[PDB]
Amino acid sequence: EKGEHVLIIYDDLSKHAVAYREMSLLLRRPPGREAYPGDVFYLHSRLLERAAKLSDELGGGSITALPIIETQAGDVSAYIPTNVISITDGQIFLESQLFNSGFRPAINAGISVSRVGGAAQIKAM
Amino acid sequence: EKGEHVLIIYDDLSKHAVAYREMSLLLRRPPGREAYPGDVFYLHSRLLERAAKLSDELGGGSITALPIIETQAGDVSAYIPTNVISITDGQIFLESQLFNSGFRPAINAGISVSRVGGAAQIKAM
Amino acid sequence: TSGTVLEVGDGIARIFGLSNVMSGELLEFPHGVMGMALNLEEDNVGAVILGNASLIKEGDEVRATGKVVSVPAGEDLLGRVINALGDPIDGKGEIHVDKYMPIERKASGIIARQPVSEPLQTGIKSIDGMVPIGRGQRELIIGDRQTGKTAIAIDTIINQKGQDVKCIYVAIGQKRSTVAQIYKKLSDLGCMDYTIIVAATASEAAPLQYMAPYSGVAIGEYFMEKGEHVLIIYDDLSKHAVAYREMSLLLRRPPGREAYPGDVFYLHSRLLERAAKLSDELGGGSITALPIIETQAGDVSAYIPTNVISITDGQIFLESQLFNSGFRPAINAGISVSRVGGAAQIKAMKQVASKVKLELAQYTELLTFAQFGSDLDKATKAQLERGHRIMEILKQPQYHPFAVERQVVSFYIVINGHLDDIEVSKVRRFEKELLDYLKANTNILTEIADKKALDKDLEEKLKESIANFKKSFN
Amino acid sequence: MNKGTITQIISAVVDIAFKDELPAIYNALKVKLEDKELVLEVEQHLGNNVVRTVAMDSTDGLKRGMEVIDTGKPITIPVGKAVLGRILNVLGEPVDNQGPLNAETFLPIHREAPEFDDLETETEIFETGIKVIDLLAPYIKGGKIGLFGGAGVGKTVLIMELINNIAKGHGGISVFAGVGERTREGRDLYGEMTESGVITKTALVYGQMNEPPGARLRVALTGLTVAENFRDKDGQDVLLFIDNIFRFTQAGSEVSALLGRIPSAVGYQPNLATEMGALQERITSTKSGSITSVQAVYVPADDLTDPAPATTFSHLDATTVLSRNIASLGIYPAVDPLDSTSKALSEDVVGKEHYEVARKVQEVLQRYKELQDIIAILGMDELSDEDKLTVSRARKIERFFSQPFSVAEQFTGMEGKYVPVKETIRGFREILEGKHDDIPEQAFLYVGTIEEAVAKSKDL
Amino acid sequence: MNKGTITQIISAVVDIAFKDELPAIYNALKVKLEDKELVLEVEQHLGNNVVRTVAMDSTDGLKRGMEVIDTGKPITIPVGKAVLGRILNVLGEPVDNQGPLNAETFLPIHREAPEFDDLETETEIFETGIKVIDLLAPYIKGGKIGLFGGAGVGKTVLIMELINNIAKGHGGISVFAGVGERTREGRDLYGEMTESGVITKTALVYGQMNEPPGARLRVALTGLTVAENFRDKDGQDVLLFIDNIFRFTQAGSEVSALLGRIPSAVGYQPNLATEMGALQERITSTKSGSITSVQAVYVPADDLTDPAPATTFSHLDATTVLSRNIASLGIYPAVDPLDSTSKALSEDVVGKEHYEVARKVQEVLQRYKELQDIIAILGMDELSDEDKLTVSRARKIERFFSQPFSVAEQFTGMEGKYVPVKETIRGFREILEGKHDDIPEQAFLYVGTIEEAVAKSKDLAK
Amino acid sequence: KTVLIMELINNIAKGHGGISVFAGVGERTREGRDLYGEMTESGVITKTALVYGQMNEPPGARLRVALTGLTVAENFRDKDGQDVLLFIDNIFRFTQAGSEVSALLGRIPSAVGYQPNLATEMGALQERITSTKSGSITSVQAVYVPADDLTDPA
Amino acid sequence: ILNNTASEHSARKNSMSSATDNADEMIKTLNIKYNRNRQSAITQEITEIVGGASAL
Ligand SMILES: Nc1ncnc2c1ncn2[C@@H]1O[C@H](COP(=O)(O)OP(=O)(O)OP(=O)(O)O)[C@@H](O)[C@H]1O
Ligand SMILES: Nc1ncnc2c1ncn2[C@@H]1O[C@H](COP(=O)(O)OP(=O)(O)O)[C@@H](O)[C@H]1O
Ligand SMILES: Nc1ncnc2c1ncn2[C@@H]1O[C@H](COP(=O)(O)OP(=O)(O)O)[C@@H](O)[C@H]1O
Ligand SMILES: [Mg+2]
Ligand SMILES: [Mg+2]
Ligand SMILES: [Mg+2]
Repeated sequence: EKGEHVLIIYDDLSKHAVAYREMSLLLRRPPGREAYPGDVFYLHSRLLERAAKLSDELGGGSITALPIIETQAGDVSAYIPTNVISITDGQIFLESQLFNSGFRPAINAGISVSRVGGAAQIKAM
Repeated sequence: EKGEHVLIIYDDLSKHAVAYREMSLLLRRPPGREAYPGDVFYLHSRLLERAAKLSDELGGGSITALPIIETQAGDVSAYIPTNVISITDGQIFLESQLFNSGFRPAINAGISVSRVGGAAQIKAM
Repeated sequence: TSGTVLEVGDGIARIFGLSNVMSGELLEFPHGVMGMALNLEEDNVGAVILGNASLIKEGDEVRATGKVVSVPAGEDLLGRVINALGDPIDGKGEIHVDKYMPIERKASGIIARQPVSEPLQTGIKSIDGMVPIGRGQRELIIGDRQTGKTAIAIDTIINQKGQDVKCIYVAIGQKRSTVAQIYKKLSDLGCMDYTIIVAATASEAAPLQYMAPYSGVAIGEYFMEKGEHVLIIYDDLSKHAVAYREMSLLLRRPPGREAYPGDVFYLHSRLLERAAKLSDELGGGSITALPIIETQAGDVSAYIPTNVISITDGQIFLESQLFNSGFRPAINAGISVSRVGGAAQIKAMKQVASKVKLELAQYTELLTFAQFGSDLDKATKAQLERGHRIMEILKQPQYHPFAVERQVVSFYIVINGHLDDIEVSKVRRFEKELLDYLKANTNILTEIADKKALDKDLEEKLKESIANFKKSFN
Repeated sequence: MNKGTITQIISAVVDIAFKDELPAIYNALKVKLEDKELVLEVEQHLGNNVVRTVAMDSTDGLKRGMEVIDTGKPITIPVGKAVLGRILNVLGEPVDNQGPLNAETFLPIHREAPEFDDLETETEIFETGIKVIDLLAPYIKGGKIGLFGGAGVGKTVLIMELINNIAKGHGGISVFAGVGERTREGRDLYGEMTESGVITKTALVYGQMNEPPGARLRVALTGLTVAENFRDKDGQDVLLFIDNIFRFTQAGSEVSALLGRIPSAVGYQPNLATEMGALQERITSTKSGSITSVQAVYVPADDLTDPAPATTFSHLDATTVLSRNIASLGIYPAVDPLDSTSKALSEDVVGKEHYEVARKVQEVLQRYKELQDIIAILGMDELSDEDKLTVSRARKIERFFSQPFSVAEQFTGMEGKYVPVKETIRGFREILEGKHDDIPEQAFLYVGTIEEAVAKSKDL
Repeated sequence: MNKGTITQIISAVVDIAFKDELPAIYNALKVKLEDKELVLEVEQHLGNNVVRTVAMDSTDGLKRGMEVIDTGKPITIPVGKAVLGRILNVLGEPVDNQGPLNAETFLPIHREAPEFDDLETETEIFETGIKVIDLLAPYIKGGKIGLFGGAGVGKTVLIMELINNIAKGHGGISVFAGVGERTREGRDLYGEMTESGVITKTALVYGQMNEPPGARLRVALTGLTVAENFRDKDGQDVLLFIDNIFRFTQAGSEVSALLGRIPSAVGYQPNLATEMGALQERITSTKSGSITSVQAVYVPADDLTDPAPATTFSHLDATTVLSRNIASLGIYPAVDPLDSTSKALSEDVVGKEHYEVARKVQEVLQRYKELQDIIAILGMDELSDEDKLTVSRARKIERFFSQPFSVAEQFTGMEGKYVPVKETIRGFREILEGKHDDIPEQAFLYVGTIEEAVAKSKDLAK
Repeated sequence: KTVLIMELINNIAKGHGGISVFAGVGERTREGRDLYGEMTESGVITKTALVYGQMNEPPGARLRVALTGLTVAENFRDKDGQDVLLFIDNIFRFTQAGSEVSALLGRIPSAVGYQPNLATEMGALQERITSTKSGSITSVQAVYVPADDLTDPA
Repeated sequence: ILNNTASEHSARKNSMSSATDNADEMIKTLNIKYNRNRQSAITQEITEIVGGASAL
């Protein structure tokens, strides 16, 4: 709001979700898929949406967000991992098939995408 | 009843089941496999059975049934497909592998069966 | 005081009143049927019917007995067929009993037990050979449908004739065709004398199936506390679990992995803990358990198989691959283990049979790549011949266990290499005739049985007698 | 009569309230409608003198506060000779339009299983009078046989012969339980039963798919009760056919769902094991008689580990697998000799001769099925010299398993042929030994004894 | 003081109604059951002055409307030096006989974990002796170590070796905590402890399979409470061994159903994360002292995605995964060299050679695992000459990780060989560089040093 | 699939005449401004109406936003009678919003935890999006596929 | 050349025969792995549906 650039990091939203699951199931808000409540999308939707770049009229101050997700044996079809992927402006995939193979950081270019593209790059790059 | 021969086509029973599922689940009827009630087999049995040929004594007319059922990624073991197959006299299995290959209509002879068989064919055929 | 049924269905009942009733108290419904008081709620009492729930309905009176659910245990039971409740099934009159013992009873502590010493001999050459069992041990018999699981169980009961050991074969979720034929076989061979049979068959209600194994071990406790040795056989637990699952889901208890409730581990863990060998302080008695479990297509990494493997003191795997190939009992030595080890095994037995276990495991790996190298090493070719022969010796028929003395010689033959020149075809009869030769003539079998070790003299004495039989053979 | 009144209705299930006396579980109830009286079956007691029931017919018409009459006993069905060659409802009523039943004895559908001492403790081998079965898939008295079939592979023909062979061969009578039967295939069965003239030598009990889940559940027991009578009262062997046992299993879960029980593993009823056992423990061999049973089994997703066939396989004693490959080749009955297996195939049961024959027969048949890859593409010529003599035996063995059937007379024209075990053993024993090596393979097709096989070669 | 009455009972849970004052949560209640008294633990406040309590022992016998008295404090235990060399109950009672305890101080079970800034940052390893562990996943002093394994893949055996390597010949205090495992192992250990003479310095707590849910739940704490006392009061470095911590989290699910909580994934309790955190964060090295915890984790149905093993992963500095595939292949200890990782494996800590070699073997083994699909259906002959040499080396490296255990000497019939960290890195280097290409792969199983590997190859030739 | 819609607008709606209507139903708000930027520079903004109800908005918003954008398009085909292009992104989020609330409205969950009235709720909205005799609308509506699973109900 | 090509095809017979056998057994294990998950997928589905309804 003051007009400064920020870099927030959530480590990690996969655990954040489980906490919200605890709250809900104790409060007697009924379970859904993988026992998670109804609005576990909306949970992370409103959080991540909060990250943005404001117009020059309101300072031009940014707040970049790097959420983290913890997959189970490379299962991205799981409820939360898939939720978050669809919210963010791209993603970075890490596979142990590379990490163990001796390729660090173990990034899979195939699946990893950035929905901003070269817009957020220096011309030289 | 007037001794005429009829053809009826249900397009399709997979949509029909889902409509009955809605009613049951909103009436707070206990759910089963894939959230279907216990009397979903009973639902389709009393419909399909009602299509048959009467004797000469009762007119000699008939109602022939061509029910259709939608499979998801060739899932024939799903709750509605498996049980609707069990009811019917024969089955015509279509495959997209044949369809894309250029076969029209994309019918799989190997697995397709008609338990009536020769009885419903002229000598020539 | 007392009570009346206000609601019943699916083997579960709700009872009004019962002011001074306690948790797990035996109840008495009309028409002779009984139950166990389960859920002592504020306004009502829950009960699990231990019988046909059809005969009970709403309105019917219920009187609390005053005692916890208990099974009539005695020495009269020996040679009788019993149900879960303790009533006579066989039809050989009533059963006079000394003690009444509880089905549910916490197991002994740490210092209440001691390490096992004396072995329990199943009488099979493979089992007692390389995967020995001790009195107080818990050994699983795991395998697919029809791989000689029960066969090994009964053959153990047979061999306990003339070793002062009581036997309890509890049939959970079986068919009476099986149970009756077992009762007939045991009585004919004369092993039923010292054997009890508890029965909660597939027909009988799930709670009776749930109760059966606990009743079985409770009767086993009777002999242990006095200071005797017992054998108990749960056949099987994979049916027992499903029986308990039926109850839990009808009691509206939340389902877990494969719909089995959260305490399906505690179901079997607390049961098998009661099978052990007590210290000399408490009288040196023992309860030796042989539970059975039925895998679906050799899925040993299923929920219950892993539960049971993690509570037993080892296991015995039985493959249909070996069984159908014509090798019974179809025991897999490479996988099967016994955690007790050579603590409970004879010296003579350890001298001959100890070498085998690992050799068999390697033997199978040599067979797999024997396809490839059209020619192979000649030193390795000899091991295959040995392997073919030793395997034929490990194969034995049903209802015919061997004494330890007969097992010792059977191994000594092949491992020392006195059978190397003998052809593979007629290896089974070569063993039979040799023991018959030693029986009457040299009486070396009785020398081993009493001594229970092969010394400098007797080892060469054995080598002399076999050399005579070698010439005699035609 | 104890009478009550309806409280609430939800499709199949109906709750009923009584004032004075409350009916025991599995008791039959009756409500009067202008059309026909509806039979219900009480399952549990709820409270406030109320009980929940499952209808054996549709409930479209029932009002709340209707009169209901407690029979005070579990639904009873007529038994004996009055049932033979009649089509029976689940409630024991006739539906073949062949006048009323005049039965002089009535046994309830729900009853406890035979007790321990009553059971005959001896593995008495059962001969059907067919070569392929009696040799390779030997039946047992008081046994449960798996009939892996379906579709046009001559299943109903095999059943009709098995019924005819026990009726003629021994002093026996058969029963057929159409669990989830097609109304079309019901008429066509009754049709072909009278045609072949086996109608009299069997009892028919249909519970169509048309009927609600309560009906399909208990119809399996209706026929079992009829079979129970012929073993209990009369001192004779029985043959109880069930088709399909999975439609009994699935009816159970459908009911369990409606009653609102918590579903167990894979969405089947929690009482899958007991409800299965309650039926299968009833089918056994007493000292007085024996009920043998041939049950057809559906296997969902071609999965054997699935609880429905898995819990069924617990009770099964032997299995008979019909192959379309053998049916297309023109060998009847089909009966795959490798897939089909039995408990009874052992020296202890049948004998040393019978055993070693069956083994050698299967090993040679297996060796032919191995070399089926070569002969199909290349040919009999393009093959090893040593195996061709064993292949020439194998082809004759497979064709010798073909058998003229008495039921087929109407179609094929050829007279039937019953064959005892000792006649088959000798026949097969000679072939593999190599006495009838000079006899062509075409002579073996649709012939009885080996005596007739050599006789047909000269005829040709 | 504060006496109440039992309203209703439900298996392992009992509901009690107090007239006047109501006990705080985690308070210890006592009921005078036939002969011996039973201890209960209050959990929830329902209403109408009623509280829901979980029992610490069998509830069989309890009638409705029985008297029950509040202690006031939580379940407090004898804590300090008095407990050493004696096996304790869940309640803190001695079950070894040999007189009553010489308890001076007491301390409650339920107490909050060390806050941030009370913690200390220490990153020094210690050689276990085991080759696969010392190289790839080296354990950290004052760290939380994890041993994941399915049913019967040698995770209890591994513990028994680690206590034998670490706690045997070292001056520090030890603690063992039996949680819902075999009571046989209890007697087996207690005997092997006394006869070895380690019993003196170490303290034992036990709540095994036979014990009801409430017991198996809280035993995990009492032993930890004892271990806490030594790092706090005495200010001495202590070792904590638990087998099996899963059985604690398991017990939760059995109780949770009765407490009326809505079940989560796979019918577990919905508070799985916090219930475990409230324990696991308490097991940590502070400034005052230092605890090196080595706890075993049972994996049900070999399913690591199961939420009980899944969540535990995020409480560990080093983790050693045991695979059934490895055990079945006939290799012990059955340690997966790729799935097992440690935080300490970094140039910072272990140096250059240690790190360089550790990553190299991982790269080789990874490649072997990649090609293992193709080899299975075709064979070794098809893959290229470049791959051929890496596969042959991998199979040797894989089999070299196996070594005989001192605990499993009676089993294997071989002298268990402790290998120091410096001689392991030497070995895997020589094998990697291809200076042992001439040696067969069947000369690496159950060896130890590389010097002994070649000795086995010469032993063959004879 | 979002980029594809953007191109279809760039190709069709820019070149051809007639009005259009974009409906931002529960997708990224970033993308909203990115469109609005391209719209005004291209000069298409004048010939189009934008309705929005993005991720950040609660369930009720994301639910009924589709109906707002639809009702705008309904008017243009009937009342005005001009050619209409209705772009929606994403029509899954309509269903999703339904599922969130469904649980708390006392609905028993159906297959793979959706609302039991999935087909009718969707059918009520989809049947409404159509061309008629009085005028035609060209509906281009992107559909999310949970975890690339086409067997998923939505 | 005749011997070499005769040998070639005789060698190819061996490699492909074992390849087929390896594939056959790989298919078996995978079919069991599939049905393992099939069963789990059905169980879990119902658990969530029942768990959601019962909570209400
Ligand atoms: N050691 C053996 N030698 C020869 N035959 C055997 C042996 N053990 C078992 N059999 C035969 O195998 C058959 C099945 O054995 P058994 O019933 O013990 O296995 P099971 O796994 O208990 O069977 P089920 O799971 O059906 O109860 C029996 O008919 C028996 O005759
Ligand atoms: N390090 C080892 N060396 C040799 N054999 C072992 C080893 N670890 C385990 N085993 C074998 O596997 C069995 C399982 O050991 P255990 O520690 O009980 O596993 P778990 O605790 O996972 O059930 C042992 O009885 C033994 O036969
Ligand atoms: N026409 C295209 N050409 C090149 N890359 C594209 C194109 N369309 C999409 N992409 C890639 O995909 C990403 C945008 O996908 P998006 O439209 O957000 O799909 P979704 O709506 O399914 O998330 C970009 O980062 C870009 O790399
Ligand atoms: Mg058995
Ligand atoms: Mg262990
Ligand atoms: Mg998009």
